[PDB]
Amino acid sequence: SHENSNSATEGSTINYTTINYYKDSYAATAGKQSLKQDPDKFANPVKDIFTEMAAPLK
Amino acid sequence: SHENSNSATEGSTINYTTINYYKDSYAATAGKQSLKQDPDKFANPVKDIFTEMAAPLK
Amino acid sequence: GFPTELKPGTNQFLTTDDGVSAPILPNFHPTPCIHIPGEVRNLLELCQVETILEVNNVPTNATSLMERLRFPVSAQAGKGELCAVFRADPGRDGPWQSTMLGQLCGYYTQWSGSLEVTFMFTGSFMATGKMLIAYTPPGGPLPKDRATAMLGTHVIWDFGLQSSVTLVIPWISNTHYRAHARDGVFDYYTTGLVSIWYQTNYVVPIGAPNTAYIIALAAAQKNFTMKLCKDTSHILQTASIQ
Amino acid sequence: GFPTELKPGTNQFLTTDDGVSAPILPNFHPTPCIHIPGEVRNLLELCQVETILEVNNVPTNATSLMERLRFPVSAQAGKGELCAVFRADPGRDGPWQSTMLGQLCGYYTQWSGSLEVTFMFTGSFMATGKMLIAYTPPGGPLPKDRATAMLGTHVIWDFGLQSSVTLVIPWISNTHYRAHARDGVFDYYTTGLVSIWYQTNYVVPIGAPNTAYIIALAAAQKNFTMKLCKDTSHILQTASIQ
Amino acid sequence: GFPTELKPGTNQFLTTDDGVSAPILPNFHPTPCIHIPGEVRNLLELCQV
Amino acid sequence: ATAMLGTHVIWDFGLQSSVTLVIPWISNTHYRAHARDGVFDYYTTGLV
Amino acid sequence: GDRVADVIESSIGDSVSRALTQALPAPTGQNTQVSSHRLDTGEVPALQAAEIGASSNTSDESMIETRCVLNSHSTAETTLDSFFSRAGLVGEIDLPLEGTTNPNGYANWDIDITGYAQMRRKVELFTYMRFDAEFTFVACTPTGQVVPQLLQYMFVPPGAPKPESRESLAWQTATNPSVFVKLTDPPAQVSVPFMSPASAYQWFYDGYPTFGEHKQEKDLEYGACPNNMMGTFSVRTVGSSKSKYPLVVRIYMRMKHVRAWIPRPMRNQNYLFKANPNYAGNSIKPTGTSRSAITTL
Amino acid sequence: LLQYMFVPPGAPKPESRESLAWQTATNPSVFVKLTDPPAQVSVPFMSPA
Amino acid sequence: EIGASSNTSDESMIETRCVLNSHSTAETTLDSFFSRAGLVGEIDLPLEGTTNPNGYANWDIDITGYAQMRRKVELFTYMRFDAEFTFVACTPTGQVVPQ
Amino acid sequence: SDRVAQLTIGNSTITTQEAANIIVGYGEWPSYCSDDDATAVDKPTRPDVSVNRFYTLDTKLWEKSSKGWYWKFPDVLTETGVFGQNAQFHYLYRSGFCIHVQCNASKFHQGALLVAILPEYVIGTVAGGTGTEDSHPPYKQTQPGADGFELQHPYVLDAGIPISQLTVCHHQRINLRTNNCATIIVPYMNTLPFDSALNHCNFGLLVVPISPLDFDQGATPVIPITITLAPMCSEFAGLRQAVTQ
Ligand SMILES: CCCCCCCCCCCCC/C=C/[C@H](O)[C@H](N)CO
Ligand SMILES: CCCCCCCCCCCCC/C=C/[C@H](O)[C@H](N)CO
Repeated sequence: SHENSNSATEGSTINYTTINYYKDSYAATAGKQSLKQDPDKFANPVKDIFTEMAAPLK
Repeated sequence: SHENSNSATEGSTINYTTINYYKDSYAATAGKQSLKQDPDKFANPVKDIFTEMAAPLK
Repeated sequence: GFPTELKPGTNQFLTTDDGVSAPILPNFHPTPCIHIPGEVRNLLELCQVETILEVNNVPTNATSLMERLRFPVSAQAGKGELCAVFRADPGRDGPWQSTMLGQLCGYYTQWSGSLEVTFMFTGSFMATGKMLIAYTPPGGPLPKDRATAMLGTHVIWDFGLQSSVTLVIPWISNTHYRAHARDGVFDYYTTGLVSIWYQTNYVVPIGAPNTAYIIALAAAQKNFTMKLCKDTSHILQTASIQ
Repeated sequence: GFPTELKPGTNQFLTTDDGVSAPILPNFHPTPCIHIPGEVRNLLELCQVETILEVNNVPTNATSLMERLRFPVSAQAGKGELCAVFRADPGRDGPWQSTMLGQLCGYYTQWSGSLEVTFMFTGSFMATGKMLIAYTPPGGPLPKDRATAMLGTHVIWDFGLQSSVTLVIPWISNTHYRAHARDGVFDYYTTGLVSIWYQTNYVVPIGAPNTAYIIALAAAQKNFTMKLCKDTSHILQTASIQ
Repeated sequence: GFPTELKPGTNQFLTTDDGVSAPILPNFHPTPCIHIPGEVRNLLELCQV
Repeated sequence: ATAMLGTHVIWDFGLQSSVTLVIPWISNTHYRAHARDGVFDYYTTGLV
Repeated sequence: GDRVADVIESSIGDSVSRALTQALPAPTGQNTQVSSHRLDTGEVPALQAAEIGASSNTSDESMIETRCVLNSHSTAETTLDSFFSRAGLVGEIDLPLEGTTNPNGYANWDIDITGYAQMRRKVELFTYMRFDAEFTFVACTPTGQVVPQLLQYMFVPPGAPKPESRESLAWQTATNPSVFVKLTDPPAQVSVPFMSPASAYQWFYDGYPTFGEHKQEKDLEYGACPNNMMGTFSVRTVGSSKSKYPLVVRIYMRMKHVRAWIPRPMRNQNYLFKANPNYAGNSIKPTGTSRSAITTL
Repeated sequence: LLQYMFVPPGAPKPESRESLAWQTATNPSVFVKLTDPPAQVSVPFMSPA
Repeated sequence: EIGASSNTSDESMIETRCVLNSHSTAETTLDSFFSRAGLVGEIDLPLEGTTNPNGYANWDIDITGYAQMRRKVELFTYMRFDAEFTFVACTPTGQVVPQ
Repeated sequence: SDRVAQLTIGNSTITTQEAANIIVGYGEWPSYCSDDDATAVDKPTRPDVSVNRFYTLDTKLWEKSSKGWYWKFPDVLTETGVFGQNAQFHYLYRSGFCIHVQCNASKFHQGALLVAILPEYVIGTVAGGTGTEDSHPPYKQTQPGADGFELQHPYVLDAGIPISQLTVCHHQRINLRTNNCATIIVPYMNTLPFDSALNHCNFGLLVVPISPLDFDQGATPVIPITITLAPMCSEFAGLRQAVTQ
């Protein structure tokens, strides 16, 4: 399908599989997102990472 | 697609990618124009072209 | 004229139907995206942050609404007394309603995986003590003594240099997913109780104050999973906005 | 009978929907095209031509409407005086409204890139002078002295053999695109000011006239870009044509 | 605008028509199945008792 | 709030009980002499 | 080139975002390993410090005696596209016959999704969003009846002259996108791209858009972000004379290709105004519910 | 014109016709008239068991 | 006085920074400017009157009858285009009748 | 090896022996904008060591009946130093931050604090008590300056959002049993690469006492809280005259 590439995702690490019947890519369906998580961003945002086997403050 | 070639573009340097469901090519969609500009036609229409590093009238 | 045939489901408007729709702006390239920090890619990333659990939801008036975050401990007669108790349902009207897990599992019908409740002691440095934090699987009512509540899953917690313990509530369930429990027939999805008993006492020397406080912080594990997105239950709205 | 299902968006008429429609004339070959000079392929080609900027939009009556293209200079007391000032918004009611950039960015909502304002001196040959043409990024109000207005982006312009200078207005912006500014909340998209101060004076010998004139010509750069095509704002129409 | 033509049998509701219908819950994975004994695969298995 | 703008060191009390404010050699000359009242205030080092 | 040593060995101009995290693929939940009894010294996985700010990293195996479970619960439901792609009511436009609200057969609606409390509470979970849309306009009489009436929707971008009346010359839509529908058909459905000058929308913008001495008259411009004022939605009964059917238009927006940044707490109080986080001063209601004591249920 | 609404177990039921639970921000709803073919959805296996 | 415009780059006037510009110019082309349907004519068919009382009306083909479409197409002198006409018929009160 | 730390940046140094850890905001360090994200065409100035240094703002008084305070950033640094004189002359502005809140007590005092970073903390008022008037906060409450502002209803954070979910953003706790300082490194969080530094405040710092203070008669009765913060990777673009607001 030869179309324009101007959706609100372009330039990301997530690869879609959508259907589209027009020339512009913001009219396409939502599709199947890739399942990539990152718990280390909001839950463990510390500089030195400590092991769970050790007490942190010694 | 075997059809007639009688659109209002034929014989140009712009190559389209359109869809069409009839035998004549003026009923097709607008499509994706090629992006070719020419600023030297309306902005610098002079015979001898001068460099921007040099004053023109010396 | 291609042969076709309209089957039912025609001229309906399903609010959740994913399909191609008609774009209004042709050959339109949007504003390019820049690197903004804090990009979520899932809503299981907001489950694993600890938030304050309103265990002491006794006070009502607006001048003392800040007191509903911590519960007091003090010196007892040394009989193994009871400090606080609360249910472990994150889809019920109670202490779990004011977390990031109680508002993001208000938008879902079923949930799975292990909860965890991280406590924190905010007393003096020269004051120590031990607490028994027992978790009761369902069927068992409110225990009348610490000797009865010891039989469940419990964790003995000593105060000292480190001032936080983590009682992970295990996923003791017959079903793969459980829904939100409430009164009536929906007591089948009850998770249990969490009770806090004085193990020994709260010992304090001369000069340090009598009453200390504990702050409870609840989170989720790495095997937490939600399903069947719904509308939120524990909120209302007055009529005639503006 | 092929199985199908009509989804919503059916039996609508979108004015911008690109699609195949039914042709009325079969096997029709049109008139062949010949080489006509002046073929545009973009509307960014009409942005880069200079057009007269109505800086002196003081007069009103029809007998003096030709005076709104140039602004006068003369001999001062030599105190660093002010000649003219105007805003640098090409989507506002002002001097930029009568350019090729003010009518082709009336048909768009947002614009980007650098502007440039090319002046031209139409005085005598034996008369020289110097002007300071300062550009003020937004936030800064109208300056009260040339010592205050020197702190922005400015260009000192001497008169002589060459009689045109080009103050390119840099794209100093926080956003990638900016919209058309007007009064109220939309002052957030303001571009700034351009002021013209007497650097030294306007010196003239015996026999040559006192008052000269400067013509301002505005254009666009090679990084100009517009977006979000709209209806034009700075025009009206009376009712009952014919 | 693709050329088409509605043939009869249109806007009917046949109770036994097998066809694709519109799903209401997107990206929904159901509860996984476990080994429950006594799985029928035909109704000729209840004839022979 | 005025004295914070120079070179400063915030010092907490605890187990270790000594901090070291090294005064940097902020000077226009290679060597400086001994300052006193009058014209010889040119060789002043500053304040702590 | 460079000859000084405090620049050639410096770090001025570090442009790349030095990230401490690295996103790993996680299609299902995490399994559980077999753990036995452990009675050792020094190695404690149950004692942490909440003063650090990070959360608990206690596995289930390091606290109880576990069993091996091959977990196969999919996490494809809690993603952003499977949470926001559900169309909710964002606005309602009235067109009565004899009244004072809109008695001239047209009504202008400014584009904001913060008019109804059920959609507003979901999108204000985050601070920055970046989405497309699929609008849907369901038109009916106030008694639900469908009448044979023709209607014109018009999207007015910010700047274009609004129509003063029904017979005005701005309705000729030479460049504005317009939708012509009747009422005896399926409802209209368009697709709106990401139309912002910024790189993302923002529902909370702390600050003023103008400069100058902010006094008591100019205080209402606080929090009005002009990267979100997307224009004006306009409707009319397509004709010259007075119509005879009352109309009600309802707007349903669903987001697709959603990216969200910087989460924040969700609101617990009642909403009071549009684009204004005011609340009731006397009626501060707590989040949970109250009981008699803490020792009993 | 009619609106069907699927209320999952837990969500607040509408008290009346003008109630603010009909705004269906996350509930799947079907909007049909009566002058069309009847609505048809596809419900998955929605059980915890 | 030469007649050509300014060729002054931004780098030759101020001290610039390296910017990898990625703003697309696919919006200002001719197909993305004129492919928006505007009202070019209106035909009246009344019952009792003097304009068209015989149930028919003849309209000469010209797109210069309404001021909003006319100002766009008169930006150029010569044009060469196809068209997609669209005829929306209704009562003067907007009602749709079986006619 | 973990209790003690030192922060050296510019010509300033903070040494503390009862620290917990140095949190990093969203796993991203502050940096300079790349050529892809950049919008302007003028070269941005960047003073290296003259603005990336600690500014000790003000001393608060944590009494028994305290409620909380909030400081809007970067409003607090428009009158202090070369940073306060560059943000008055320049138009565009881009910087991370590094916030460090000291609060000390003995081993006989008890209490806790919540140090939070809330991006785009929009102040809302009480709408006249009953919720009828469309009131708006004044200029002396929205941008308070370097002196902060006392919270009137800290349970709803004076913005409608509850306090119990505040820890989804950046939070460290000053618990007077184990630690005495809370250090947060915040990157640049905005939808635009640059921003004006006179109207838009990026994030708001919130210091609220969760667990109250307590002591017996004989200890010293005043416990001060001091905020100390340092911009990091500051950049400015676009010169004009000095305007104050
Ligand atoms: C016929 C055209 C249909 C109208 C299409 C409108 C497109 C506008 C884009 C909608 C995206 C939501 C806009 C969000 C802004 C919020 O209201 C503000 N941040 C708060 O007032
Ligand atoms: C059922 C057939 C529908 C009618 C189709 C009409 C085809 C005519 C082609 C339209 C192209 C525009 C004609 C432009 C001419 C301008 O009015 C004149 N130059 C000025 O009067």
